Amino acid sequence: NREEKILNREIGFAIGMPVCEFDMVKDPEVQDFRRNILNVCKEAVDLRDLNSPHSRAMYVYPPNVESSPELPKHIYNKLDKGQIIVVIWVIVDKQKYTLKINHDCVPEQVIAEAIRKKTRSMYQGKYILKVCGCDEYFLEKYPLSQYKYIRSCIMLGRMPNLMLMAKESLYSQLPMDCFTMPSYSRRTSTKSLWVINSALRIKILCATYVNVNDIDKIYVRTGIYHGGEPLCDNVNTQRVPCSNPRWNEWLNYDIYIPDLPRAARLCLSICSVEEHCPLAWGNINLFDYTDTLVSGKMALNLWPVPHGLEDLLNPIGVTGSNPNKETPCLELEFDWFSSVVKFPDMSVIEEHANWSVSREAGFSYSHAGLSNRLARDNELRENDKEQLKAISTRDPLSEITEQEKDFLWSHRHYCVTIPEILPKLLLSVKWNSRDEVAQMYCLVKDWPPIKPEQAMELLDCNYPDPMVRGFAVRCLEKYLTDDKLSQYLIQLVQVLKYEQYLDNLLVRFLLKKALTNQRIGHFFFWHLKSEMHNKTVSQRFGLLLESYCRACGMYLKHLNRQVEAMEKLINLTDILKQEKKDETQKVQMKFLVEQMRRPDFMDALQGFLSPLNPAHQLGNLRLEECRIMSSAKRPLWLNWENPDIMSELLFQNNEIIFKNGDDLRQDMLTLQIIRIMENIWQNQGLDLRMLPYGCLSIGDCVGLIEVVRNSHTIMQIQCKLKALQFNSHTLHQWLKDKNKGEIYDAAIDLFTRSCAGYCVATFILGIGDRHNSNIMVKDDGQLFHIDFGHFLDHKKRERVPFVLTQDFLIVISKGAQECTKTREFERFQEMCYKAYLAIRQHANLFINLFSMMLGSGMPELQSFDDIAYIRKTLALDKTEQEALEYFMKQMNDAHHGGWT
Ligand SMILES: CCn1c(-c2cnc(C)nc2)nc2c(-c3ccc4c(c3)[C@](C)(Cc3ccccc3)C(=O)N4)ncnc21
Repeated sequence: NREEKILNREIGFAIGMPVCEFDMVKDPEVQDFRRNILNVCKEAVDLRDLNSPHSRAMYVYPPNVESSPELPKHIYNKLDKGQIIVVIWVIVDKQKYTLKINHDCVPEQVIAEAIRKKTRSMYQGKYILKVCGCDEYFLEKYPLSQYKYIRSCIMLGRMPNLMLMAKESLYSQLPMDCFTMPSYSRRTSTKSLWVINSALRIKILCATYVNVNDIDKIYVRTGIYHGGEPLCDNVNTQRVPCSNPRWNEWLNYDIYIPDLPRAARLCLSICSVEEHCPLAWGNINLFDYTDTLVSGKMALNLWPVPHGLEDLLNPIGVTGSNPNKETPCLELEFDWFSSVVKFPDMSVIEEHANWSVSREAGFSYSHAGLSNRLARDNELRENDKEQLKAISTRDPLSEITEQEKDFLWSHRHYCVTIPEILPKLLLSVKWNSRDEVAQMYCLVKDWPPIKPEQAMELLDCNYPDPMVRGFAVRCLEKYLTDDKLSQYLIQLVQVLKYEQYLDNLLVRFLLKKALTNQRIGHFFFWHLKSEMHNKTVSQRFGLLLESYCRACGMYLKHLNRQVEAMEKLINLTDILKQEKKDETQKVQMKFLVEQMRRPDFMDALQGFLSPLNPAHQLGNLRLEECRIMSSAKRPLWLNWENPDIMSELLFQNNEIIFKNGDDLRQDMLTLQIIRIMENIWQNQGLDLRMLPYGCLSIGDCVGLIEVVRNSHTIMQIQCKLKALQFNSHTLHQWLKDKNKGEIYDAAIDLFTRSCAGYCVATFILGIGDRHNSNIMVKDDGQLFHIDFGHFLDHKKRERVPFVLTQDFLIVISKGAQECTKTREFERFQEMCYKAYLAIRQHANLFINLFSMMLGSGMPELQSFDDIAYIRKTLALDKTEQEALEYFMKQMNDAHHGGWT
């Protein structure tokens, strides 16, 4: 118990709330989650001790690898006859050995060649390869070029520097995990829903804590929903004065109880009124986590309305009671049937489905004629098959008419042969019919596997059914690589919020992965931790974090170092940002330096892992290199030395901007999308180099941004001394001065290509207007953008954010005055055309990634109408050639010529 108490304190520190707060929660779903989730913890720990110590090292230092071993053409073409030059260092004093080897050599073979080289100058299974300058290892027998560091080196024409290291020197530094099961580990009739012959009704008793002025009459609005879809008409109570909110009114709903789907929810509000306004809203699950239909009395504390939403109900909103109990509390009563009513078992559901299928297969021509949702097997023509195929290739937010829905449902057995149509078929199901839903379940049960990218759609707010979501998860388990899981983790974390219950298949999958791959676990922790201030999710996220922190092993202690460092920076910046706001930069800096040198602060702010990338060790702070930036919120530009033995080879100092006051969630999302765009272009042989620098939200409007070394804003360059006297050639002159001689062409090429990428990316995403201060350029010509605080339809009709002025065209056309009518500009135009269509071809991915972020509280991504902006910029309703022409016209109009 002494050890457990010490652990609980550590967990409490990591999560920002004491573990005893979870102990006090009475709700049995909460206590069941805490206990039942521990088998995932056990399973993970068993995987980590399977082939110890290798398996422990693989957890801590997983291979940082691309999904596909196979290289593109333009990557392979960088290799000298499929061979790579690599430098292998040995500590003995630092001895480099330069090897020329085949790109697809395994680490063991590379090590052998390094020893063979060292031999000539005058075994293999005792060593491992480490990347020089950071804590990344090549512990697994992949092709060398599949490691991302290696593939990145080949792309950029940089020399790979790897360090030879004894296995036992690594293994020795990996403490043993001793996972201990916590204390909490040790802990009428029953009738089917389908037997209850009755309509649905619910009683609204009264509201308490209804405090108001403006407001005159009020009523309780209600509705039965499956996701965002109504299952019957809404039902209002009688009108009442706000000074006495009592209704005592049974509402009757147009739905039979046996037809209630598993994820059916009651969505209600309190409204004032003719102009109607909702004062407070709340949703609840009609079945609980044990499959029991709610019965008896219930008190629901309601939530405040968010501005932007003016609709009367909020079915997309969170489900469950407000934790703040000093809020409008509506009391409700459900119907009682002398018995516990439970949702039926799968065997009962399957039997019903088989009964229906058998029944339908016997239907005559004339019977089938009675409903467009019925078809006969023989009738299915090739023309119907083509129409189905055509419906399947439409994007996720393309409308499916009622006629198409009937059509899809009637040909649901054929839809099995085109399994990517599943999302469209599922939205065609009558979710208020048990006859249809039972058959949908049996189709889902045996549905062929779909790609993870397609499966992820089925985890958004449009697909609440647990069988559909379970199918989605099975697809990720079979087909989602750790690489792609890392890439889509932000979205996968967000869709946890749409789960009806704490314990579910998705959260079990994510937790297992977080606890078997520490690179995943790190960001899993930080994405959860960053929203613990949000009361609509803090319980779910807090309990999930608890379960992670109990089983993640030694990394908990490293996370607590990061948490303490961030907490010290939050505290310092809060003080600057309140007590010294008015003071000069000089005095603020004097205060900051004095506070950071206090030995407790100094120890907390040095010697820990970068939250932006835990492969990067942050050593001693260089206070002389730190500064408070001019910007409004007083961001800290911070500089630590990299204490790696071979830091000189990667970077000697790690520079991070810490910012306390701005919401960084949209930048973080935009940077993720840019990286995904870049990856699509690279995999297609289209080499447009982007710069998706690190950005991590760590809390409520607090986060970290990776500094891009040796870069400058456009303004600085064209400022020089010089505005009325600005000259279009100044930027070209700068780059040229920086790239004299044989390299000039490489710099112009890099500028051109990077420019094309950002032109296309920013137009597609509707990013905030570009100007000379939020466009930056590196010495080598790489152009990139910063500050992605705005996106999509943020103006309110499609803007062009990145207007190529004469400055940029002059660089592209190598100094020529008439730069719009040149060869270089034509090749640049061609790059933009290819990039644009390449993204159009992957439009469903981008739509789905945005759809998964809808239930986040990001101000410019509130509904599917915001996402519709992308449908416009990618011209998805148009033809591919019509889309090209549309893109050309937007560029043409914005540039006043050039694009035709
Ligand atoms: C890639 C991320 N990144 C950002 C950035 C910030 N905020 C958001 C939301 N996004 C991106 N700024 C970045 C800067 C940068 C910004 C402003 C600026 C300078 C550098 C200098 C040149 C140097 C300086 C002086 C005093 C204090 C600090 C720096 C200067 O005088 N003003 N350099 C690299 N990378 C950046």
